[PDB]
Amino acid sequence: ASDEEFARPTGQGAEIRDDGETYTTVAWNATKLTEGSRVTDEMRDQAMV
Amino acid sequence: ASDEEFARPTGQGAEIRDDGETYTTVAWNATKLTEGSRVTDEMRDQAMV
Ligand SMILES: [Mg+2]
Ligand SMILES: [Mg+2]
Ligand SMILES: [Mg+2]
Repeated sequence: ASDEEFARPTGQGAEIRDDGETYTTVAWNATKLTEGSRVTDEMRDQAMV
Repeated sequence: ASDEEFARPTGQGAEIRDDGETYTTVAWNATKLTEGSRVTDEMRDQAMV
């Protein structure tokens, strides 16, 4: 969203004027982070941990 | 079928190699064994047996 502004000093019976929210955007591009580990079956079985 | 073999001493994490059951045949080829005998009608009549 656009930064906040201030409402306007207005006469009685006078038109309420427009200062609408103007918009922009920021892009995301999510990078894949990966880590693996390999263990032998013998190691997986024998570990105390 | 092929003969039994001995399983292979292997490292950990190493590929288990293929030595699958292997097959052959022995082909039979049945050979016609034949035997003939001929006798005349006079021989057949005159013989005691
Ligand atoms: Mg007007
Ligand atoms: Mg403005
Ligand atoms: Mg073999």
